[PDB]
Amino acid sequence: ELAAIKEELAAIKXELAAIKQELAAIKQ
Amino acid sequence: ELAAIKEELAAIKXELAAIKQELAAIKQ
Amino acid sequence: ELAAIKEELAAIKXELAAIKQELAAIKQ
Amino acid sequence: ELAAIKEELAAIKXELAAIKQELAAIKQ
Ligand SMILES: [Cu+2]
Ligand SMILES: [Cu+2]
Repeated sequence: ELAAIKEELAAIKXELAAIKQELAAIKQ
Repeated sequence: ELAAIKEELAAIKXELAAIKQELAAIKQ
Repeated sequence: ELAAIKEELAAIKXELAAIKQELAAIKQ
Repeated sequence: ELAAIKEELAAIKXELAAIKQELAAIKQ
């Protein structure tokens, strides 16, 4: 169960990093 | 409990994926 | 630790709901 | 492990809080 939680957390970071790129590319 | 946390994280992940795609649609 | 984890989750739901409220206003 | 997960969730919460503020700035 713990490994499956860390997998979900890793994918959330990916989404967060991708959302940050969209915000950093709208701003400029 | 860990399995329930996993499901909630998976829903948060899908939440961020929809948020990311909407920002892409707004910007384009 | 388990109760504090659920506290952090509930706060994530709040931010997610506020983010979608910002997205709906930007989309419109 | 649970204490580290709480840190990860607290950091994700702070990421979403910053995203919310950036979206508010974009909306204005
Ligand atoms: Cu299981
Ligand atoms: Cu603050």
